Amino acid sequence: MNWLYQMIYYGVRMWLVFVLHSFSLGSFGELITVITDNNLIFNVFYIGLLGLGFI
Amino acid sequence: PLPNAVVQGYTSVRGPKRPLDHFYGRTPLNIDTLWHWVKFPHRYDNLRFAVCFWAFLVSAHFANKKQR
Ligand SMILES: CCCCCCCCCCCCO[C@@H]1O[C@H](CO)[C@@H](O[C@H]2O[C@H](CO)[C@@H](O)[C@H](O)[C@H]2O)[C@H](O)[C@H]1O
Ligand SMILES: COCCOCCOCCOc1ccc(C(C)(C)CC(C)(C)C)cc1
Repeated sequence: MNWLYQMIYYGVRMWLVFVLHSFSLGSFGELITVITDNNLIFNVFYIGLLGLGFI
Repeated sequence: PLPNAVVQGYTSVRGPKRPLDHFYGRTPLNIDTLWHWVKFPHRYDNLRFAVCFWAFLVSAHFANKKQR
């Protein structure tokens, strides 16, 4: 039975990991966009077009 | 259509014209001889690029803040 438990646990773990990390990353991105859209001195490719994306 | 006097510029006798002065030892100064002193802007072009960028950006910043 612990095989079933571990399978369910790690499936739920992977689901939570993917979902929560994607949501948190997108949320930080959106907050940054809100900070920069209201301050167009910063609404620039401030890190770089490829630098941030590559990282 | 017009008499020869008007064309040649004189009725009877052609009058001598005083020639143009030259001012030896220096460049002529006329309305058309000014590019010797004033060329097209060539010294601060890259500064022009920078200042245009910064002007656009600062104007956009303050305009957006005012509008919001
Ligand atoms: C064609 C149908 C019938 C109509 C005929 C008449 C048409 C008239 C309109 C054209 C006028 C042209 O006018 C023209 O002006 C110039 C001024 O630069 C005159 O120019 C004249 O005076 C200048 C100085 O002022 C002299 O240095 C020059 O040697 C002499 O030519 C010409 O002599 C005249 O021909
Ligand atoms: C608003 O427009 C201003 C109109 O007035 C123009 C002012 O002109 C005065 C220019 O003064 C000088 C005088 C001498 C020179 C020299 C002879 C030094 C230039 C040189 C060495 C390139 C020939 C340059 C500028």
